[PDB]
Amino acid sequence: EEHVIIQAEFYLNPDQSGEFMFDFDGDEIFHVDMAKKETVWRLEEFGRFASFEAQGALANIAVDKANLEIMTKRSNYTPITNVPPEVTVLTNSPVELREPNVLICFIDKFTPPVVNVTWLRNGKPVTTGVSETVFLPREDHLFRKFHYLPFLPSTEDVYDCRVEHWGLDEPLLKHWEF
Amino acid sequence: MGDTRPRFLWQLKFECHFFNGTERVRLLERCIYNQEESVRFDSDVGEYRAVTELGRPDAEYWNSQKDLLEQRRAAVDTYCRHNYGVGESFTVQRRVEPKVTVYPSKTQPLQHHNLLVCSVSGFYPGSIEVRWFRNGQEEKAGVVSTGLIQNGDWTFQTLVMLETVPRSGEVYTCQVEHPSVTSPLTVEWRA
Amino acid sequence: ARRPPLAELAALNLSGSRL
Repeated sequence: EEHVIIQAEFYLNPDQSGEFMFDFDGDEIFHVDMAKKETVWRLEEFGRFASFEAQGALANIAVDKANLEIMTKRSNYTPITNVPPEVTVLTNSPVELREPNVLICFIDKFTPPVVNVTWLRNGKPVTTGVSETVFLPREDHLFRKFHYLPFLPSTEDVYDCRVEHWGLDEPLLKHWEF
Repeated sequence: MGDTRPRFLWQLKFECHFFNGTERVRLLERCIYNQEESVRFDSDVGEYRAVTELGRPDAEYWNSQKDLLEQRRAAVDTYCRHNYGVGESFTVQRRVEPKVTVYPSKTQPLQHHNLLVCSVSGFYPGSIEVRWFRNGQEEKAGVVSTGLIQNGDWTFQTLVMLETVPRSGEVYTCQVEHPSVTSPLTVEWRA
Repeated sequence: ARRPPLAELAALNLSGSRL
């Protein structure tokens, strides 16, 4: 019985975007929301068992930003090389007509951690009930991300997860059908 | 995304590795610039080491501060063991039982089904064994799987597929052992 | 905050800084 707990942070320029999170065997325990300055548990029930003071994570993001600036200069302004994502679409559970299910767009092996993701039903954007994870760390120091779409399976609708990323030449469209 | 200015990325990773509860614990700290680790602390060593040339100044600076090193060396207790103790009940001890369903499928359009799919979904932890049986005898030929799929929400799924030519009267069983249950889950399919 | 806290490890400044 091996286990691993990882505290993972990043800061990216020039986007000025940061993340702070804890990972247990590949799942997210919590992240800190930067704009609200607040601990966001991945599952609500975790907040019944443990706390986390977000202030310390904000203090770490400030150091990370400064350090990014030092390193950027020390490297002679070497920028990151884009690695485009691998995308898979699947469901939660076995698909049955008219039974609630969830489509998962799984976006993997990419960097930097900026990606544009749209759910399409029959070619048109859907926002109803969508949600997404923060960026999860990989051992190769690339990123993993999940986007979710609750849906009613039918023979009238097809779906696409549309992913754009700097490493891709054109948007990447992953198709799903009953 | 029309903004194609160069990106510069910093990451930090503090990893607590646990073997046999907290009996053996190893802390690894990593600083990563872009996609490249620059400097590391490993609690088996107890000082920083440069992973690449760019990390050398940091290793030297930090290792000059024995007060700082002492604190990192103590973190195996004050950080790794402490967090394990806090998180154990809802991470290490989390158990969610698999939902098991079996349905037939086809390798290509065909008049008859020639695949039995064993769907095992919604479970935690990821450790699982899924076996196919025909009339009480384990089938090892003709079996392919997705492997273990992380859902992102502290559940896993897998599909385990058996290519076969069913004959009526035959009973196929999908058998699942997972830490959440003390005896196997089984779902039977009659052809 | 009644529940036992998860503790972060603090980030260190690199060689070449101040703040």
